Amino acid sequence: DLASLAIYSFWIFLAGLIYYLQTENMREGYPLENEDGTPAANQGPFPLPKPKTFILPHGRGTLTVPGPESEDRPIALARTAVSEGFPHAPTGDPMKDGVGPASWVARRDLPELDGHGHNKIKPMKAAAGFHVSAGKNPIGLPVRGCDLEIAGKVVDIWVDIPEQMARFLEVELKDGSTRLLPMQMVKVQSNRVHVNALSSDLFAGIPTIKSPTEVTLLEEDKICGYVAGGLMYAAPKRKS
Amino acid sequence: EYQNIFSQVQVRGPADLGMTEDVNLANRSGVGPFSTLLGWFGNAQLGPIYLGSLGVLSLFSGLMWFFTIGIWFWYQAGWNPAVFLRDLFFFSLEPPAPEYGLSFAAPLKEGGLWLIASFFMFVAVWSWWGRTYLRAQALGMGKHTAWAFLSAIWLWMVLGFIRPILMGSWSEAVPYGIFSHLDWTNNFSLVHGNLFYNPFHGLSIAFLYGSALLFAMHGATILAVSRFGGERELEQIADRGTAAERAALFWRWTMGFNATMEGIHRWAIWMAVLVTLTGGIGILLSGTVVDNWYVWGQNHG
Amino acid sequence: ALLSFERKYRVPGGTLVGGNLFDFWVGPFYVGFFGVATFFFAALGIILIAWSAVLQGTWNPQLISVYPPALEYGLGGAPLAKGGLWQIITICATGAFVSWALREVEICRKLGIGYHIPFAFAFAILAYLTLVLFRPVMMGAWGYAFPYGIWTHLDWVSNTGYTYGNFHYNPAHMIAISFFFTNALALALHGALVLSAANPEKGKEMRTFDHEDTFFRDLVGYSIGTLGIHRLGLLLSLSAVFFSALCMIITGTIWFDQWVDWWQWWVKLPWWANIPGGING
Ligand code: BCL
Ligand code: BCL
Ligand code: BCL
Ligand code: BCL
Ligand SMILES: CC[C@H]1c2cc3[nH]c4c(c3C)C(=O)[C@H](C(=O)OC)c4c3nc(cc4[nH]c(cc(n2)[C@@H]1C)c(C(C)=O)c4C)[C@@H](C)[C@@H]3CCC(=O)OC/C=C(\C)CCC[C@H](C)CCC[C@H](C)CCCC(C)C
Ligand SMILES: CC[C@H]1c2cc3[nH]c4c(c3C)C(=O)[C@H](C(=O)OC)c4c3nc(cc4[nH]c(cc(n2)[C@@H]1C)c(C(C)=O)c4C)[C@@H](C)[C@@H]3CCC(=O)OC/C=C(\C)CCC[C@H](C)CCC[C@H](C)CCCC(C)C
Ligand SMILES: COC(C)(C)C/C=C/C(C)=C/C=C/C(C)=C/C=C/C(C)=C\C=C\C=C(C)\C=C\C=C(/C)CC/C=C(\C)CCC=C(C)C
Ligand SMILES: CCCCCCCCCCCC[N+](C)(C)[O-]
Ligand SMILES: CCCCCCCCCCCC[N+](C)(C)[O-]
Ligand SMILES: CCCCCCCCCCCC[N+](C)(C)[O-]
Ligand SMILES: CCCCCCCCCCCC[N+](C)(C)[O-]
Ligand SMILES: [Fe+3]
Repeated sequence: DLASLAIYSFWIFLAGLIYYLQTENMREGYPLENEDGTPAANQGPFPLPKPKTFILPHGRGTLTVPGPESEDRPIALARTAVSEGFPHAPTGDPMKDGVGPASWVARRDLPELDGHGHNKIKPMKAAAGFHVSAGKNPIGLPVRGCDLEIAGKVVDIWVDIPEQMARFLEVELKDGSTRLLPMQMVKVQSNRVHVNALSSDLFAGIPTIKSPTEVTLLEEDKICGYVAGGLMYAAPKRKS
Repeated sequence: EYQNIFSQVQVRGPADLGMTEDVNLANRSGVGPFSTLLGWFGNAQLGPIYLGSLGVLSLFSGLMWFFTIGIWFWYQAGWNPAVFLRDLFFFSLEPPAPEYGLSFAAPLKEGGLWLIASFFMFVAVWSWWGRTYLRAQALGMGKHTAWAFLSAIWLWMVLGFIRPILMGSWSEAVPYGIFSHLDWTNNFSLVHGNLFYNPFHGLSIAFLYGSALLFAMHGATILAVSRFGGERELEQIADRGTAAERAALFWRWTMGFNATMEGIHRWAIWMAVLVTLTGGIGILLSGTVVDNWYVWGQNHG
Repeated sequence: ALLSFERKYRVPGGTLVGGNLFDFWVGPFYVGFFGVATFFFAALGIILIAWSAVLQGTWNPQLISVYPPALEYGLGGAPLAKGGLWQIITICATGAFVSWALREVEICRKLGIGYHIPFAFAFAILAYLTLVLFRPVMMGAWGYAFPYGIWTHLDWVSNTGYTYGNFHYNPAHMIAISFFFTNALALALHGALVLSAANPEKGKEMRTFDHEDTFFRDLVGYSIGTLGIHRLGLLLSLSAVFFSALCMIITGTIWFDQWVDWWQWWVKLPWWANIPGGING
């Protein structure tokens, strides 16, 4: 009857919806590769979708996906085995080389803009009208590493202007040079900012930004990558 | 480490007046107060709400539907506020009896107030829907929010309007009351041979369970990659970063496949939309085409 | 067998148990120690369910059903065909899920991401463990747990419900339902918002976060932002399953009467308990 026609129709609808959904989710990372970068023989039953093009907002151009995929960078890794499916060892220092938990991607070397075309993320000193409104103010606080040594001190908060939100703390090293630490990787305490991911001696190694009043999407990725990677790689120097 | 459920440090600056685009700035309000309370979790700004012509129609109708039920609850309470507060969940505005069919000629103390309140709800919802569409056209955005909302409208539309009409009676509709609309729901299942046997009801459940499953997955995933600025999803679509890669790879390594940053939101909007879509079909077929889902299930047909 | 960007991530390390013994992939799947654990518990459990299918005399999945021991057995063991198979399968299931969560933690460490996912999954595991384990033990028999079958588990839901009248009236159950409905509402909106910004009217430029913020302010007068909606989703969901577990742990244990009659505490509050008029006077 009408009911079992509906339910039968629905199951066919749902299969085509699953198909559409899965192919939609193949616009990045595909086609699949062998560990050496050549196209894998078995792609699975789903085809790559017809490409689509995003018109990016601020004269920044076009993105078409799926498109030609490449890491626009060297990968310092080597096979540990003669067959597929095993770990690939770092050939140098994985923090510096940017592999493993320390990975970054070659994102565009421009900063993210807001809807009005202005830098999304600014230092708060250069940010008109922005102040700490609640919680402990971190600015001026010393910064500790996972080895319980002081690495530096906070000299500003970089804020997301549209989201009105702290994204980085800017930290001054014994150099007098500064680095960015991501907010999501620091514990703002009563008397200090604590950083579990990194030990004091790795703060110098944090990638630096090339202008001091903006971060680029490429630089955000190299910084967040570096400091996350310390959870694994700075675990010798971690005490508590 | 820090988990990122509440912000450690709040930060305020100048009230944000929003993107202009094609919006009639004349109809926007002024930025309201900043809530420090709200800003530990989300934004602090209770800033501007756009109140156009449709917004006022919707808000007037809504309060009218809301007050129509309310005066009736007082008439039942004997105008005594102590009884009103004692029996609040027990009061009920019920539809017209089967006698009056699909007619509007019927006394107020016998379903007339029900028709009135329902008319007001009908215009409150559809105007708000048009508002959801128009609000998006002004900003030049796609109409996704308006389509997803149409799906919720569907179940609602079926329960109170479409299905009462195909049965030829307003008595088949849901009454206005906390405990009574619950009773109606239990009663409905009982009168149709146990709704657990309705194959659309069970699909609706799969999608509802799956909505909690998906958002648990997605939300937890964005929090896990927020240390690489994963929440900035829109830019991560235009220019994939390491946040989107370790998010995809977590799931590929766990269950053998993965989404994209855009793709996960198509999964999301559909999983939810199908809740009330299949649900509305399951209710519409009950009492029009299938009298008893136990019986139907024995010989599907 | 690799995503174009995947190789740089497939490094050694992060395992919780067994060093580099199980540190490898099979196709897309990470293995690890708990990968092996999950396979064991999953293989065993599936074998026992097949062996429970022969004791019943069906290879029909719509009919197959593994029942708990009857109430007579209490919190003790049972003969295989009479409830011991359920009891063992239950131990196997618990082993499969806990192993799956801990395998998610090893994947987390290798990728250097947070632990929010294994954490969220443990609420699901907790709801299961409430039904098959915690509520049974507090009540005094495995027989109160639900059976493993596609429709027979729905039977249990229905009978367990109506043991207490219309189960709508369980107040923790009311709260649980609200979060479920609210979560699906939030998932619809979040999905719709991002997609409407990424996929604008034809020919227009890809919209921005500010357009998302503006849209929601225009509409409802407030907007929660990018971090907040993902915090909201995780929380509506985790809360729904929390109150679900809660509504069942109190049922048959501290409350065993009709749930509709619980609500008499409100109506017989002495200051209005006697006044005439209304529904309850
Ligand atoms: C879905 C199929 C059935 C049905 C079955 C149920 C069941 C079963 C339950 C409800 C519940 C609710 N139903 Mg109902 N309900 C239906 C159709 C409706 C419609 C409608 C179609 O227009 C409306 C307006 C409601 C409205 C309501 C609310 C009073 C309540 C929670 C809503 C919610 O969380 O949404 C999310 C939307 C929001 C805007 C967010 C709301 C979040 C907060 C503020 C609400 C807290 C409620 C809390 C549990 C306390 C309840 C006590 C009273 C509020 C005094 N129902 C049909 C007839 N409904 C639950 C209830 O608690 O009833 C007493 C409940 O257990
Ligand atoms: C949760 C509270 C109640 C309950 C109430 C209901 C009600 C009410 C309904 C279901 C429904 C379903 N229940 Mg139940 N169910 C319970 C506990 C469980 C558990 C468990 C705790 O381990 C499992 C495995 C299931 C599984 C299932 C599915 C067969 C079905 C749809 C699930 C879904 O879409 O969720 C979302 C999850 C996903 C989309 C992820 C994919 C999950 C897949 C689909 C599960 C299939 C596994 C199944 C075939 C068993 C395989 C075991 C071995 C591997 C062979 N329920 C308890 C007793 N369940 C609906 C149904 O259609 O019944 C026939 C229905 O109407
Ligand atoms: C004794 C009860 C019966 C039963 C009878 C029913 C009935 C009857 C119905 C359901 C329905 C549903 N049931 Mg059932 N159900 C039972 C047992 C279960 C169990 C379980 C045992 O575990 C589960 C998991 C469910 C789960 C579900 C849902 C999947 C489904 C509702 C989807 C929804 O989100 O509506 C919530 C959403 C809406 C109603 C959308 C409406 C929104 C509108 C547009 C606007 C509202 C707001 C308004 C303007 C007012 C403003 C107020 C604001 C606060 C300002 N049922 C048993 C067998 N069930 C529904 C269904 O779809 O069946 C197929 C349905 O009608
Ligand atoms: C006639 C039926 C009764 C009733 C009796 C009950 C009873 C009794 C129960 C509920 C429960 C629930 N009810 Mg009720 N309920 C009724 C009507 C309703 C209505 C309605 C009428 O609209 C609604 C919306 C609900 C809604 C709900 C939810 C709050 C809750 C189920 C969610 C849950 O617990 O997830 C929790 C999720 C899980 C346990 C799943 C765990 C998954 C595990 C960890 C992993 C599975 C892996 C799998 C095996 C592997 C698959 C592998 C393959 C590769 C896929 N009920 C009426 C009044 N209700 C249940 C509850 O609250 O607690 C459980 C419950 O037991
Ligand atoms: C797929 C279906 C799911 C879903 C999705 C969904 N719902 C939606 C949408 C979507 C995608 C919208 O875009 C739309 C929305 O606007 O979201 C914010 C909406 C919406 N879903 C809502 C509710 C809702 N949806 C529900 C369910 C569901 N919606 C499912 C989970 C339910 C359930 C569970 O039953 C409810 C309760 C509304 C919040 C909103 C539509 C609002 C509306 O149309 O009403 C018009 C206005 C009134 C009735 C207001 C009067 C009544 C009030 C009680 C008075 C207070 C208002 C005000 C504060 C007065 C101020 C006056 C003066 C004092 C200033
Ligand atoms: C906060 C809880 C919410 C949620 C979240 C959630 N679930 C999760 C996760 C998260 C965060 C994951 O990381 C994990 C995942 O991997 O998702 C893809 C998962 C997961 N949630 C799942 C299911 C699931 N979640 C459910 C519910 C919920 N999960 C809530 C909505 C339900 C419901 C609503 O019923 C189901 C069916 C799986 C897809 C997955 C876990 C997969 C897994 O544990 O693998 C190990 C086990 C096996 C391969 C099979 C073992 C078989 C057993 C040994 C025998 C069978 C025993 C069983 C009792 C049979 C009963 C069947 C009958 C009842 C029909
Ligand atoms: C404190 O006192 C004051 C003054 C503030 C007032 C108090 C008010 C109170 C206490 C109000 C309480 C209201 C409640 C609790 C309402 C509860 C509703 C519930 C629980 C569920 C709602 C379900 C209703 C649905 C499914 C209605 C669907 C309606 C339609 C699909 C449209 C109906 C249309 C009709 C009959 C025809 C209209 C005419 C045409 C053709 C356009
Ligand atoms: C294979 C028979 C036809 C099945 C139809 C299923 C369609 C599912 C939706 C896919 C199209 C999606 N959409 C609407 C975004 O274009
Ligand atoms: C609810 C489950 C839906 C399942 C949809 C299909 C999942 C398998 C997709 C495999 C595509 C990927 N791969 C690994 C071949 O690249
Ligand atoms: C709808 C019933 C349950 C469906 C379960 C589907 C399991 C999907 C897992 C397939 C993963 C596949 N792959 C491509 C990695 O081999
Ligand atoms: C939590 C949701 C709250 C929604 C209501 C608050 C947002 C709108 C505030 C408008 C206040 C306007 N003003 C100052 C012109 O009166
Ligand atoms: Fe998202």
